[PDB]
Order: sequence, then C-alpha cells, then structure tokens
Amino acid sequence: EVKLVESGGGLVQSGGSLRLSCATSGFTFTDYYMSWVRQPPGKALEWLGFIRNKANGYTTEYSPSVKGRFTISRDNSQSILYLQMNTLRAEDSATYYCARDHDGYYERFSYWGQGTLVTVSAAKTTPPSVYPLAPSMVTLGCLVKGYFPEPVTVTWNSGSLSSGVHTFPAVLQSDLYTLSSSVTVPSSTWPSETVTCNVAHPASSTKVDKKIVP
Amino acid sequence: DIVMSQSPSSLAVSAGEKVTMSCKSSQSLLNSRTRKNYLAWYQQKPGQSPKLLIYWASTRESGVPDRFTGSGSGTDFTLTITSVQAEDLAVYYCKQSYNLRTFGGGTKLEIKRADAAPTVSIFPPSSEQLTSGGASVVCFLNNFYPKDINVKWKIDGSEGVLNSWTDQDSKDSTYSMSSTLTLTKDEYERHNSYTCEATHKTSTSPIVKSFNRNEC
Ligand SMILES: C=CCO[C@]1(C(=O)O)C[C@@H](O)[C@@H](O)[C@@H]([C@H](O)CO[C@]2(C(=O)O)C=CC[C@@H]([C@H](O)CO)O2)O1
Ligand SMILES: [Mg+2]
Ligand SMILES: [Mg+2]
Ligand SMILES: [Zn+2]
Ligand SMILES: [Zn+2]
Repeated sequence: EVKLVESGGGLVQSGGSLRLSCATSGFTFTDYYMSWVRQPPGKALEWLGFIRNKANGYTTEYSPSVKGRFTISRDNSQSILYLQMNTLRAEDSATYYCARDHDGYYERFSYWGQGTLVTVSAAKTTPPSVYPLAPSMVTLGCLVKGYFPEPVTVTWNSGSLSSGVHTFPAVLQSDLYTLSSSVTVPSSTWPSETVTCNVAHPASSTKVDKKIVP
Repeated sequence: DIVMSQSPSSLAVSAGEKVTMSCKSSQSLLNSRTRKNYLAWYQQKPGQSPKLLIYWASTRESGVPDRFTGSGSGTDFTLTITSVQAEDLAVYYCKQSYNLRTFGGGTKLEIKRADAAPTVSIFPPSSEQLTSGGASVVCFLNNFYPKDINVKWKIDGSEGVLNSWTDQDSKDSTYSMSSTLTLTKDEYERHNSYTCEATHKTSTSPIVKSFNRNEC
C-alpha cells in the first residue's frame, strides 16, 4: 500500500526558514522522481520542483517562483523526501503536498500525501477555547474559538460518529480563528449515550475532549 | 514558459447529467518521442488531496470510474463526466509535464439539486465560556439548497456576528451555514430573548428559533 505523509508545517515568521519532510513506503523510492506542490487556502495547485530518480542522478529542478530560495533533497536509505524553505513570505502560506512523480515510463503523479499547512505570520500561537453546543433527531455541536494558526481537527466519539457530521470552515476575526462542528443523532440516543467532540490544535499541542452534557 | 488555462471557472450540474470542461496549454504538449500528450487530470474533493484521474490525455487510471473520460491533443484537452454523481463535487485540475510541470487554475464543479429548507438550531452560551466573561450564541442552518440564505439576530425583539458556510455535501449536495453572535457577559445579561431567523427561498416564512435566558 503506497503511503506518503508530510510533516513539519506550522507557524513561522516572515524571513524565517522551515523544513518539511515526506515519509514514503509501498514502492521503490529510488525508482521515482518526487515533486512538491503547494496550495494557498482557496486557491490553485502550484508545482514547486522535483528531485529526479537514481537513473537520473537525483538532480533537482524548480519553478522560477521558488528557485534559489527552496531546496529539495531525499534520503534514499529511509525513503524520505525533504523541502527546505528559506526567506519565507506571506505568499508562502499554503498547504504543501509531496507527490510521487516520474519513473521514466509514465507521465503522472500517482499518489499524493495528506498535506501539511504552513502559515507565515508574526502572530503568536494561541490555543483554542472549546465550548459545548447543547440545546426525533437532536443536533449538538462544539464551538472551537479564538485560536491561531490553522488547522484544528474535530472528531465526534473518537471518530465513531461520522455520519451527520459537518465542520464549518474557520473564520479569521481580529487575528484569531473560530470554527464550529455539528453532529446530528437520534434523540433516543442522547443524552442516554455519550456524545463527545475531540478537538486538536497541533501548533499548541492542544488535545481536548468535550462531552456534550444536557 | 508553459501557461495552462482552464474553463469554466465553475459550473453546477444535476446528478445524472453530463459535465464538460476544458484545458488549454500555450504550447503543444504532444511529445514527438513517444507521440503522447503529457497532460494529466486530477480531482480534488473538498478538504482532500488531489487524486489522479487521467494521464497521457486519455488514459484512465485503474480504479477510476468509466464515467470520467479525457480527450484532445496538442494545445486543447477536455475532461468529460457522464452521468455525474453527487460524490463528483470537486475542483478538477489539468497539468502538463512536457517541460517541468504546471497546473491549470482548476474548474469547480458544484452539484445542482432540488431546493431544500434548512434545519435551524439555536445554542445558548455555555457556562464554561460565561465564566470567562464572554457569551457566544450559535445558530446552525443545516442541510439546505441553494447556498444563498439570510440570517438575522434579534435580542428582545430587535435586530459581533461570524458566518461560515460549509463546502457542498458530497452525499446529499446540501450546504450548511453557522452564525455566531458574540457578546460580553455584561451585555448578554441585560436582555432575555435571543433569536436567529433564517430566510431561505424555500419559504416566504422565516424559520425562527429562540431561547429566553429565564428559561435556562
Ligand atoms: C529522463 C529525462 C527527462 O525526463 C524529464 C526530465 O526533465 O527529467 C521528466 C519527464 O517528465 C519529461 O518532461 C521529460 C521530457 O519529455 C524530455 O524527455 C525526453 C523527451 O521526451 O524528448 C526523453 C528522453 C531523453 C530526453 C532528452 O532528450 C535528454 O535528456 O528527452 O523530461
Ligand atoms: Mg540552475
Ligand atoms: Mg443592548
Ligand atoms: Zn537541470
Ligand atoms: Zn433588553
């Protein structure tokens, strides 16, 4: 099973540097070119560069938008891809993806990681306050208020409640994000059974369970 | 350089209809060596990573539904989706790999569905927030169509608000929207009735949900 998993994103100040990694498995790493592609929130994919396979000397190429400022490297022992980012600016704020690229035969990016979010800002890290939203069917929620930077993750009953869930996209107001999540279940099931929102904010290492109590 | 352009920017289609979208390159992507067009299509569902659909212009990746067909050659390419499904809600990107790689700007495919009234829920501030001197009142307008909707807040009968719409639902093609009114505790405590009123084209009657502080 092919896996790519980026790590290393989060908050960095303007002018600072940041290094992302992309752990891979399930395929002969050295047979493959690997690319990095970024995506600013709500915007298009942008190809950033690639590092070639063994057959091609593991040489690198870059979009002119980043050449001279970003560097791609690879660990061929451990099948890890790296992106070094220097002199970061506001416009570097984005989700970064690693993608498996050319093998000498196929023109395609077959697999893509989940992405890692980089924020370029002078704002401090602020953890969220998490509040319960309690009033045939019943709709409950959690309010995840006043945090920075993105992202947060919200699950319900450690992920066992997945249907009838949506999370409302975060809105930035006076330098902090707020979002909320809804969950709808049968009223015969709550409060008789437990409903809990699980909230994480990686930048502050915040982990919160909030039971919704009637 | 190689400039990739896509059209339309966005469109909406009803389940079961055909979707057509276009991708242009500033120069030919037909590689003379292999006689193939180095042009690939990717689908990006809301909050997901891009996923390969088609490459070499017309080669459908294994595991990708028959309803997706890529076509064209040289400077002009088309992605066709027949019998579109609800789950096909996504931004679709083309990408050249003839000289390094470059993505087009994407085409946002939305799904048209029958009009649906929202389900509205109002939530009073939690005691754990109130302890701290703030009071957020929250209203969910859940699972409605089309996207446009109006929310009004009334406090003791008369009209710090954050609104957020979800992406379209990949299963029922509805939208939801949250409205949050944030007050100080001192201000919250001066008034009794808190009301959010949703006006949607599904009814000439606003959907009104309310609570009174004395009833808490
Ligand atoms: C292995 C060489 C080139 O592959 C790339 C590259 O720049 O590394 C990557 C591919 O995705 C593709 O863009 C090719 C580009 O098509 C040039 O490849 C050919 C060609 O198609 O003409 C193929 C073989 C040899 C090569 C050059 O003639 C000498 O390296 O051209 O580039
Ligand atoms: Mg050079
Ligand atoms: Mg007043
Ligand atoms: Zn070179
Ligand atoms: Zn009053």
